[PDB]
Amino acid sequence: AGITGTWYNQLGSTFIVTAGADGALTGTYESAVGNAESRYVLTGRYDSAPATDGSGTALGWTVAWKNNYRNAHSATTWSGQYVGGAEARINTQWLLTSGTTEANAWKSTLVGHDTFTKVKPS
Amino acid sequence: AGITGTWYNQLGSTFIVTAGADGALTGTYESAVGNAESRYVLTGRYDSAPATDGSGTALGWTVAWKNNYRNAHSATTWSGQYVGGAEARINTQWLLTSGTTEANAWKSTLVGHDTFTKVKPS
Amino acid sequence: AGITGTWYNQLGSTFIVTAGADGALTGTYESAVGNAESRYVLTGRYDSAPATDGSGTALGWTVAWKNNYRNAHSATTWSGQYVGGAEARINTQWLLTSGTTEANAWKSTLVGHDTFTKVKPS
Amino acid sequence: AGITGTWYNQLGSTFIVTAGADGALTGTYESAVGNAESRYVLTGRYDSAPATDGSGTALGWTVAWKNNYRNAHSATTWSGQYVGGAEARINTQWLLTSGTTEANAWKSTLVGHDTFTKVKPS
Repeated sequence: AGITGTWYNQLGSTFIVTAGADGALTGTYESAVGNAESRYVLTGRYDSAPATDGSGTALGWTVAWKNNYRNAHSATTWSGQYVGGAEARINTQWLLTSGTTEANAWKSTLVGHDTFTKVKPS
Repeated sequence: AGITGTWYNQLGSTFIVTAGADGALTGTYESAVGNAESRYVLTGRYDSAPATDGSGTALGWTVAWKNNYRNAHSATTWSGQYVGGAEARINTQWLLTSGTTEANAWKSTLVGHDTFTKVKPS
Repeated sequence: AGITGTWYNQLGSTFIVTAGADGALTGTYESAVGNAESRYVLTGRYDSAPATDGSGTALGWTVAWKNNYRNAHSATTWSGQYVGGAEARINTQWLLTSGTTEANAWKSTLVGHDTFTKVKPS
Repeated sequence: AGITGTWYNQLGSTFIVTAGADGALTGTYESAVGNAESRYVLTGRYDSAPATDGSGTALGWTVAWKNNYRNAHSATTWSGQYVGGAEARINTQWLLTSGTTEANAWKSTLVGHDTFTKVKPS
């Protein structure tokens, strides 16, 4: 239940997600903090029966960077865990793969990390 | 879709996926070929209008490792691209995050790569 | 050299490095509290003539986790860039590979990130 | 020592390394099939007392992509393990960080993998 809702990364990106009872993640990712042409479908999965020993809840999701307005020919996956409580966060690593020719495939995939919180960053 | 169908990685895993018209990926991932207790839901996204310059098709998907037989409290995301043709492949990089305590979060995420082909490996 | 000297990550590790004139990094990495038994040799390379247009200085280094007190049969590489100024930092992503059997090689490599600053975290 | 010597990746890059008695890696990396302009210093570390249970030998090294001829303002770290025997290999994953502005730091780091063998590929 703690996953469903709006999350903000450290750079101002926004995503809104619904965590389904059986493990589905569905929602929208906005690469800005207020822009229509910047909204993309996201889908993912999470552990719907996490451990109760204080461990985080494992999850992942994907955004393909095509919407009705733009197509970057690329897709980002986020892999991480949800941690609940007063300082709730989703801590993630991500991979962003661009469609490339075979010659350029070696440089097709960027890697980074995002920390999502329930409140916007300053 | 050249994407819709069954794919095998180089280690004995398989997945079956349907690529929807507007960019959905839906299917099942089987970590051990010939073992239905190792089948898990997969969901993801792909570029439904890739570039016309011979570039690959960017995609990503997630598997949370919970089914009726197992809960590993973990999730893997695969990020990559599909290349069509006689030697069709999905070339990926993946991130496997386990739910952990805060103290153990530094070692929560494994990284690797998978190459999927339409035919089983050796 | 803005790189030469002592750096602290976000979690209580320290390293001291000398940046040589032509691009060598040499020094010691201490994973712990100020625990001498957690000190390890580090070696790496950096760009000794970075672009002077506000770009960071690319660098990388390796620690093999063997010293006189410990052998974890593993090694971490950090890849990142140095950013100078009042809020100087070395922003990195790392890969930690453990020696494994072939059967376990798929889970041999952890991935994460470290931000190093010239002052200790709170 | 089985690490010392010449290794070839899957794409026609070459490196020559000396594994020192107490864990040093020193050598040269050539990204091409031949050419002094494409040769760069490498330095790293390896586990000089690996397990004897059939496990690989953990290692890592860095190449900063500056030599007397070229400067790409970037550096690659390889993290992996050496496996000896009739099919000796060094199995790695790598991170390539480019110096960037702060605005572009999110896309500073590429990730991939290399498999090195003692004999050239195709």
